[PDB]
Amino acid sequence: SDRVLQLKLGNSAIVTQEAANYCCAYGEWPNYLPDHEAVAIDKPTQPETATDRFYTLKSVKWETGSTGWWWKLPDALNNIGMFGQNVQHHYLYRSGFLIHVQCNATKFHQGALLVVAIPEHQRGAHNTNTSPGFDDIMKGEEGGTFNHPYVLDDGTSLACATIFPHQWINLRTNNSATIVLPWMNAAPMDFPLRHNQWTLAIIPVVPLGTRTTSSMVPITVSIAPMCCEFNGLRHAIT
Amino acid sequence: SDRVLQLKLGNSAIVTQEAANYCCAYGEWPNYLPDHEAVAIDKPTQPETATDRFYTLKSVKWETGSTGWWWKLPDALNNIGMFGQNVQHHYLYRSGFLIHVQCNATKFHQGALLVVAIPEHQRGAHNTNTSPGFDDIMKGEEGGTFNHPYVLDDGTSLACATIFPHQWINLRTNNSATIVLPWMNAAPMDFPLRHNQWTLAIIPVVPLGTRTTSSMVPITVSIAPMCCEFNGLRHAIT
Amino acid sequence: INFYKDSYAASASKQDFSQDPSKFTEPVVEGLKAGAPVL
Amino acid sequence: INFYKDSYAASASKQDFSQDPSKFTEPVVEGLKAGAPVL
Amino acid sequence: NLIVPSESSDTCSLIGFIAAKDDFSLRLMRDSPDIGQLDHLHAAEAAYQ
Amino acid sequence: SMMEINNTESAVGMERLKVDISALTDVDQLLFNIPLDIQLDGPLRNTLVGNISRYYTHWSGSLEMTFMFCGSFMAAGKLILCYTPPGGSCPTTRETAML
Amino acid sequence: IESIIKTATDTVKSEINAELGVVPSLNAVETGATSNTEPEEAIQTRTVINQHGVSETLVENFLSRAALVSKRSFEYKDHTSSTARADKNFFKWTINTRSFVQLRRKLELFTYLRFDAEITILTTVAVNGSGNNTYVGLPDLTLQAMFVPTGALTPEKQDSFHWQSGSNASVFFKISDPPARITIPFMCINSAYSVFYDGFAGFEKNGLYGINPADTIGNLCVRIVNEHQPVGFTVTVRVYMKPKHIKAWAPRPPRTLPYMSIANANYKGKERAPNALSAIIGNRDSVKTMPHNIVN
Amino acid sequence: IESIIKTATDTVKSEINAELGVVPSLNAVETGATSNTEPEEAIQTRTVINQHGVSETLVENFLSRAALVSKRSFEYKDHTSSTARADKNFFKWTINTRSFVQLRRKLELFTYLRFDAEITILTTVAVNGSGNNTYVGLPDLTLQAMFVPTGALTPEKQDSFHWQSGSNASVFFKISDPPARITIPFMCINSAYSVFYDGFAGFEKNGLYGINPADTIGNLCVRIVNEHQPVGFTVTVRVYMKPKHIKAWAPRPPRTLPYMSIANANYKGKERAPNALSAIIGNRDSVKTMPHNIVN
Repeated sequence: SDRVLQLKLGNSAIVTQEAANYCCAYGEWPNYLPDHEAVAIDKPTQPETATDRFYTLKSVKWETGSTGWWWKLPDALNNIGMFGQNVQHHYLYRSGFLIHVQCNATKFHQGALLVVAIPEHQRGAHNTNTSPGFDDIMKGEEGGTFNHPYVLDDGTSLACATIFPHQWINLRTNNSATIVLPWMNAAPMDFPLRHNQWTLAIIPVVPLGTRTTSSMVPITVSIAPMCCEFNGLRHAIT
Repeated sequence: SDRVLQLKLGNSAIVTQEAANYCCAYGEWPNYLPDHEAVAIDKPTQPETATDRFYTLKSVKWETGSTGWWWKLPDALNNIGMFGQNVQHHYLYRSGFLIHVQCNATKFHQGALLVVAIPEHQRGAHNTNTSPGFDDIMKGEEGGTFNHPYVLDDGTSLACATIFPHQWINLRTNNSATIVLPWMNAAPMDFPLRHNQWTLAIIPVVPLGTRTTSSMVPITVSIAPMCCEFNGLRHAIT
Repeated sequence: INFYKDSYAASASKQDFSQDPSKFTEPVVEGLKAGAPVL
Repeated sequence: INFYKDSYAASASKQDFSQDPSKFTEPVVEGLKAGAPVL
Repeated sequence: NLIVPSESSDTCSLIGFIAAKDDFSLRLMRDSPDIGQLDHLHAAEAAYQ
Repeated sequence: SMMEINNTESAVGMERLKVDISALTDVDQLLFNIPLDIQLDGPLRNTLVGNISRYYTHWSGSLEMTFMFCGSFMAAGKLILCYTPPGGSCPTTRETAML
Repeated sequence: IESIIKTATDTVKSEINAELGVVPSLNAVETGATSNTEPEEAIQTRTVINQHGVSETLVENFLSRAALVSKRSFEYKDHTSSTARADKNFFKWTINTRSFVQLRRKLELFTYLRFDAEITILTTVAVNGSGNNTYVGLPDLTLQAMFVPTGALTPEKQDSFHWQSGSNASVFFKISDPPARITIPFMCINSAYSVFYDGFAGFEKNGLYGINPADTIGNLCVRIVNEHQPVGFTVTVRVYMKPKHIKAWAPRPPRTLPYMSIANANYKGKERAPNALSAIIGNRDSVKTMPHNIVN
Repeated sequence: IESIIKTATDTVKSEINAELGVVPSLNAVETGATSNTEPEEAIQTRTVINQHGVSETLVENFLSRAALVSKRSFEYKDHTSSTARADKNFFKWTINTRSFVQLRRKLELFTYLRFDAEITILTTVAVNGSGNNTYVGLPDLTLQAMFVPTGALTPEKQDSFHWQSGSNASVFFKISDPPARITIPFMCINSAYSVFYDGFAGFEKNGLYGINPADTIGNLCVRIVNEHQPVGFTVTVRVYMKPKHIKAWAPRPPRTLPYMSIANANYKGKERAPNALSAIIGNRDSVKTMPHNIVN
């Protein structure tokens, strides 16, 4: 019942037979911007199925010495499909997300991944007074890896990261995690190329281990923008 | 009253103070595809203001020896803005058009342009049995020029071209022409990269003439897709 | 005591006892019934 | 709080929200209808 | 194009105006940077004589 | 109020308050551009809206730019005026600005 | 039309328009009217419920801020050997709002003004330099500020009998006290002050141009009540004025060139742009040059 | 579920449970939910009427405490021979809540904050050392604190005309007076301050990371109004900020490693535990070692 789940958005569908419920961030569901909160007066474009669909990123390899991975939204999707085109052709963007993380193994494997969505994950640099640069933050589709996951790369604690919307992938229990993110920002809309509302982090708290024959164990991320809308149409930046 | 006109679509607007009414092709107005005529079952994307807006093409120079110009739709717009992006990312396309042709001169100038929208303008080649090639037909944004406007480049007559939806730009009378085109096709939707529903032709029946100081007299074309919808989302072709 | 004309000049507001811890403790679509297995 | 006997001693009066911008924006005898040509 | 006859001027002028609509609003008053002084104005001292 | 679009050297006094347009022999040519900031020095600074707004720090709402053609009666022409929302470079070609 | 406006206006959603004979984007500047084109008629808009308040741009809030109008420093000492022009433990000031440019420009944004003036007097003291080469402390002096109407008899010395103030309003205040404050009513003989006056205030032809004494609030005579100490001090008195209960008429183009004198609107301009006589706005290379272009 | 909570919840007595198919002590952490096991289901409890209040942990009470945000010491003297970098009888401070770690950490417990800021300014003065080798007394100076919005023109000297403060809010206060106090409203252009900002505040790629100027309250320019005395003093100004009318969103893991800079969240950690990069909690000998074991 709570272990099987089908997600269908646009022309895309995902089925999992080993889910563990799914998390709605702060008990909220994505929605379009209402008139009593709107600021931009131009009529927005709402592509619906053209942009509200699952985009699958490149898989990463779960290794013994893996420290963790992160992707920043909407930066990771800003050059992908019709969502990327609408982002490039518009000054203002607004949407939620539906994140589905996939990682399967055998019943002889062990391991635990914390899959956490951090709002405004302002990263810090290690052992220097210089702030992180543009290239350190904006990794796009490929994402980045945690330098010090123990402190979430920002001087805080990984132990308290459960205060953020999150799930676990415990290999003996489940093979996927699902998180629904509403619009999370101080402003009703934002310039998608210079600010990231959310950061998806996957951290191997319990390392992958087995004594059976070793196989490549990938982790795959599928993200579906939800209730997309764009304002301020102009020429493409790209 | 009938000489002034404002057209407002999306974020674009055009004002003319020397119009001559405007033509609705076959007395029809563009509309979305109804359920009782639909064929493709996937939910279409309807970008609205992102694609239903005026795109201005490159102006052409009205010369004494000018034979005429033509643009094929949607080929002329297939690489322009969000309409071009949606065309490139979708297998099926459907829309009407709003065409506004602009040409101003002085009260000492004379000249008459026939502005005609030809459905299924299947071009012919001159003095050969070989059919016209791909490069002869698909000119894109720049369009083409009539080899023999007297026969509409297809063995027919220019004199009878008034059977098609059309207006005139008579320089002593008006400086603009406006034509509204509905979806015109045997099928409810079409592959935009291999078939052109309409061909806009501007033909100088009466050549430009004056005895005042000569100036460049351009002709400018602005085309606004209307009631755009797209089906069969996939990767971009381009 | 607030004789100022701007409402933001007023003293602190310490009377909002409303809570909703479930938005952090149980942010799941399917509520978990007490006693029954979660999965 | 104004215990003075002269009314001009009172604090500022910031409650007059009435406006008439047309006396500067449209000071013409014939009002201009929206959309229709002015001349 | 700009097209004029021989007897008309070949160069024509545009005047641009800007205004705010009635959805316009302002906050956080401050001293305008458009005016300033580095010394007392003339005859300001005479007010003390 | 009048914009000082012609805020250039060799434009003295009242000349800075008008923009001269002439006949061209190439199509789709750029005529002029106007920057955005009603805070910094520019064509919008010495206007009623600009002068009053510079007494404040935060602003919101729509603006309107009205252009009056002051050529002769026999002069004819068509222009295109474009507002480009921020994010990229100022358009230098008509095919980009018209988007 | 006159109406009560508390917030910025809302926006209504709009559709495609293709109507003959209707051109809302076209206007006629020649009539002198501002264009009435609405965003709904120019582009396709959405519905926006605008809650932005407009209270901070009220004329009252715009002008009812305490601004410095006078600053006078004088020596508090034995003035037996002081020159004639020196302020001998007292000074006189003809009240005017034209000496400090911020308040002056704000007031000159209007042609006519009617308001009461809240006056705040702030005093500071320092031990004199070039006298004794030592610091001993600062006295808590008592000062008297007397309002003398324009042209009337003003005291000629610190201990003049004119300070008895039988009818003139006088305020006595200490340096240790909070700054003194009094409200002067709208005292013009007319219904409003004339911020600008295109005329001569005399029946002959030698009168001052642009100076209407009916708009001069009055005279402030400020003295130190205490007799002089064996050592000298420097006393600085600052007078701040805040208009209130304000009515304003006929707004005017703002001042652009720097002020030259408090007695007229004479102009010279800066040496080069900005705010030069031949160029108010700073120059750019050409009308096609974007000064702060975003380049990535 | 949303509800009004004024006291800690009560306990109900519970009995023996031996029910098949009911395992309240078992949970599924993988779902991301916190365990819902109640004490009644884990052990046999009694009935307890809990009267413990929860008001002291209200976010308003948690944050609405005056905390030091700025401390600046400068010389009050004749600065003719003072260097360029010295504060010549005045200073400027870009307001920020990141210089003192207690308030900074408390604020950074949240992602978004909306509040008004009560600002209290406390001034102290001392007779200068290394100048005169004597004590004479402490003057009751008058100071001016002017609020200048972020990026706007700030005074360049103690007697600069910018201090006339035609429109900027200015407060004049004496050292002998109680500390000055003013409330600054919530002035963000957004509906809430961004305590953390994962982005760049410029349209080019050279902007500052994690610094949104829309969250900068403004600039405080503080000067001594009095002209300098023949002897020098050291004046220390402390600015305390207290949030009020607070709304908070998205709590965050608390800062563990020591702060490094006010401009970023850079971390180094202590040399060894506690609060080291490789070890936050202090070490014990083993997981079977009880650090403070009771031995009798």
